[PDB]
Amino acid sequence: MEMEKEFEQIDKSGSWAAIYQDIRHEASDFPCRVAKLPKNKNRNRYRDVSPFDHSRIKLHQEDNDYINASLIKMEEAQRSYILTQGPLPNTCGHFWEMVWEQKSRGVVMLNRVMEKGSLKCAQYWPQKEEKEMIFEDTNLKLTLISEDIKSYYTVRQLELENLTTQETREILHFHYTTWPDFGVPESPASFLNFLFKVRESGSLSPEHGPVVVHCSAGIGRSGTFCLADTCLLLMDKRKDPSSVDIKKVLLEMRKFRMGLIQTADQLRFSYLAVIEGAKFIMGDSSVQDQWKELSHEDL
Ligand SMILES: CC(C)(O)CCOc1ccc2cc(O)c(N3CC(=O)NS3(=O)=O)c(F)c2c1
Ligand SMILES: [Cl-]
Ligand SMILES: [Cl-]
Ligand code: NA
Repeated sequence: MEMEKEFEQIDKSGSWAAIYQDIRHEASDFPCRVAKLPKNKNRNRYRDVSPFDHSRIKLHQEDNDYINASLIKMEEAQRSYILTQGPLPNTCGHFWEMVWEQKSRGVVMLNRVMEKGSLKCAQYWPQKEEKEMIFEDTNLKLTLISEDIKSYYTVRQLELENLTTQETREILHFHYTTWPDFGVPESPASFLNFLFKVRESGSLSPEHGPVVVHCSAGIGRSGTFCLADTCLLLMDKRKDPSSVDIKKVLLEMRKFRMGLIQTADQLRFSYLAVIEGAKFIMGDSSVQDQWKELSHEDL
């Protein structure tokens, strides 16, 4: 593939940092006026990570519609994602309000609550069936229904209830627990095994609202996940691996949220994941079982 040839050339010349810096230099800069309003200071986890105004998710409330969340609409791939920061103690109600209003079926969490000795995300979902969470400010209730615990990720089935109408929805929560802050997954196989677990759930399908993807800031790990998924979907459309330009796809995504993919090694890993995933897209369905084995998800 042209993607494989490009990877080989960058590796041989040792120019991942330069390629990655080129992307940062060419990336879109759009205003984030709402994110920077004084009233929204305590709704942002990081001073330097904000949603662009043009693509921010608006909460459907009159008081304050702001959440640090972006709609990434990949027009050619025909898939949308919401990328958001790890909720703060005061924005967990907003987070589930967004999930409800945007009709999302899945939440993909790529971080842990504590990383490198600091708190990176609130405990925004219940870990025990009998201890449900009630978000009084947004009139929502959230109950853990079941979970499937694997070695490096956990899938949870949640029930989200609109307390105003008593309507309920199933939310699937995919928690990747071994992807370090500013780091990469253990292998392409472990990443792809997890990505296709998300896909198989239906959470990425167009009948539902956009999947909500987050890490701590919602850009490094979240960007890597969504770049790989979109590239594999583009390749699927006409079964043509050489028709995917990873750097171009990443620049397109960065029109919708700043800073997606935060290290040169996350960019390199993205290539690895797409190159390996291409084996499945191009017709070797058996490689999915191989990824499951190589991921050691039982062990
Ligand atoms: C957009 C810009 C100009 O580059 C400024 C980026 O400023 C920041 C500030 C704090 C961060 C904290 C994170 O934990 C983080 N993560 C690393 C990962 O791999 N995933 S992440 O959770 O998104 C970030 F990327 C951050 C980026
Ligand atoms: Cl740690
Ligand atoms: Cl970490
Ligand atoms: Na190869």
